[PDB]
Amino acid sequence: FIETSIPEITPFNARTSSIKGKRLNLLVPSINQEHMFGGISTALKLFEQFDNKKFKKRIILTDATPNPKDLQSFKSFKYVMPEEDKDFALQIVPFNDRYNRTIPVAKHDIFIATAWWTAYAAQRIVSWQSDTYGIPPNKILYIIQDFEPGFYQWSSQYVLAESTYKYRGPQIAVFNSELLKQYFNNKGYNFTDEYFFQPKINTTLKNYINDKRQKEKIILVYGRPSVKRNAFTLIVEALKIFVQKYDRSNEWKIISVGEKHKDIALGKGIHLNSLGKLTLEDYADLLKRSSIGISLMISPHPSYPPLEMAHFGLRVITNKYENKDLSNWHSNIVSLEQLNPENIAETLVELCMSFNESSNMMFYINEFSFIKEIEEKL
Amino acid sequence: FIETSIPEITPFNARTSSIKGKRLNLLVPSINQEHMFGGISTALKLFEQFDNKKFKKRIILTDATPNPKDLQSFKSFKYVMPEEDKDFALQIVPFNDRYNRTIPVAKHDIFIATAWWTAYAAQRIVSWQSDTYGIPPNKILYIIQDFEPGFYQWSSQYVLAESTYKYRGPQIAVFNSELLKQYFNNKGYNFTDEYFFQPKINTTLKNYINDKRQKEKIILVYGRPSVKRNAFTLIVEALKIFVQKYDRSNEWKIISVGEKHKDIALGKGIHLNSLGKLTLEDYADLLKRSSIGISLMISPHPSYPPLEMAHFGLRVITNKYENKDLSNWHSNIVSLEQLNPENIAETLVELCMSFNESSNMMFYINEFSFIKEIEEKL
Repeated sequence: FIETSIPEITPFNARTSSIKGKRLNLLVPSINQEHMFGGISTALKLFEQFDNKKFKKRIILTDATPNPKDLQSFKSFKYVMPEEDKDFALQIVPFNDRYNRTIPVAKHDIFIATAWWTAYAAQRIVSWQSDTYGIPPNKILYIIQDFEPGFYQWSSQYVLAESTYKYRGPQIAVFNSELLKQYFNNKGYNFTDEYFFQPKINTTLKNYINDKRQKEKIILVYGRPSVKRNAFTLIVEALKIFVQKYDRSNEWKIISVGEKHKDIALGKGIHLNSLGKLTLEDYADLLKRSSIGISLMISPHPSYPPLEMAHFGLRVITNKYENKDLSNWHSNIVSLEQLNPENIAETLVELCMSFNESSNMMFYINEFSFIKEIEEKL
Repeated sequence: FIETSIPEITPFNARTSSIKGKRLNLLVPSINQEHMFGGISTALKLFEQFDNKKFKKRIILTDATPNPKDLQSFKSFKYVMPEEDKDFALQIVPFNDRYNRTIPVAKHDIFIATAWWTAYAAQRIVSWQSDTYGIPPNKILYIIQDFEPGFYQWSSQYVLAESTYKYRGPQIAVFNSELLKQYFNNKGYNFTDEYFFQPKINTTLKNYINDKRQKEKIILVYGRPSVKRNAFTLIVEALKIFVQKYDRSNEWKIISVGEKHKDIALGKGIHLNSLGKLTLEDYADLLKRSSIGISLMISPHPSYPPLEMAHFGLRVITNKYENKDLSNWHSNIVSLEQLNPENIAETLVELCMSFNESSNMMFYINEFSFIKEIEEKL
């Protein structure tokens, strides 16, 4: 088996429908609690802001089908097969097994894309829709949450994901973060309209932000082996240099949050201890007592953990990436221009020795106001 | 299992040596014939240009060890273990199996890096050398043949590859192609000095360029399933649309050169037939007979096959990538801004219907002029 075809772009065939009103269609890979992380969770929150009184609503599942357990967090929605065509106000349709099957697409069906392959499909549905109903192309809403070609080496998927940004028909970009919008602007992408939303502190975490802290000798690592953008292996190699080169490294505890993984030997009997996904209560507790953080994001997006860590009194090691430099956002953030295990280890020694106030990101504490503005354009 | 280390950056330990003169040390992944294409082949050709009368020469194999047959094109070099320290004028040392072992590194050993991990090792050796011998850092010569972070998704390997360009010690960059140089300059990378060499037609192909041409209805495809940058699966998907959409597709032969693969069914009983690696002679004969070419390169680098095809009278489909647009170089080249299977297929239809002489890249048919200037500088 050599790579022949591209699974992300399996045709997404439609048939016509009699359904009359405006209907917003959110294309998401999955709604499984299993996959209820970052992007999908944000898209759903955003989709929830659209006025139900003004738009019917359908969620189309592109990659995975839910459990009965999964559907419990969508009780108000009707679960409906694609062979069916029913005028429900709220519905969910599984469509990850698409071969020789179609989904009903109405004249005024409007599409909201998330993952690049969902936008890839939406842009082909819109053309089919235009030809079929004899109408000008409807606007697509594209919730852009990272430069998704960066999830791939230069390859077919890289250029197909980038192709979604070069689409010339009507398309509203909504960016996760201003920095990401600006990265897109600098590369010269054009959209009919552009919007962004900024990172906002978790509401549970904010309630702990003013608690008295009793700082301990803890280095807190954002550890996600499965998300390569988080540079897990680079952090681990940096920790090994730190442990060997710093003679006081035995005084320190090194802890991982994010993704549960096996504890890793770092030298001198010291381990990176994985806690994984904590409740927000427990995470807040760990942040209050932690003194140094490491959180890398190979992307123009700031990522959330460095922002959380900085507001809880941690000196936080993170990375510059092109237009992104978080060192200007908050006095607790240390940004590395040259990212190798040696510089990370050196910086960690200086920070450990520092253990022995200024914020320019007031937006982060105290959101989708532009949704009404978008409602009127769709 | 999870990765805990980064294999590309395994320590590359040195020990001192008494050897006296200047010595040029080519760091290459391997010299095996199976890998004697692309970058490594070009690095050896450049290395060959340096004066044997002025420099001792050593080749250091960082990834793979030669078979007896592989050393037959290196009869003038002595093959020596890293445990030995001999003052030969010409030698090859294997150093891919590194653990608990050292390579001898003399005071005036100068390093020539190729793959990014070889530059990453060189930059550490140089610092070690500077401290051990009490000398200012020696210049590294860096043969940069592509933007190598682009061989990875955003990841640890991505940033480590990029860190080789951000190194602040003395470093001369030698770029494969002016386009690649411009790409680097546009991203703001700094080096002590910058040189580049331009694409030159293979001399054996050149011998067939003046021959009579009997053009057939053949579409020629550069098929490299293993080289993601060549977007094989994209081409296959565009070919399947072409076959289905173009009612005259049954008139055309579609042939693949580059890497051997199974013949792929495209529809209508038409196959993409794989010829794989051909002698230069057979390739020339095919080029003289083919009328349309497809060769993709997801990289600022031009790649060679588009240029080869365009000089043999083929109408060539290729891609733009940032500062690269090959349609300005030669009238036979069509460059696609929007790269999807549909646009490729549509272009192929236009070129087929075209079946029913202007070059701005003269350098190509008329290379290391800077070697002397570098020699004086090292």
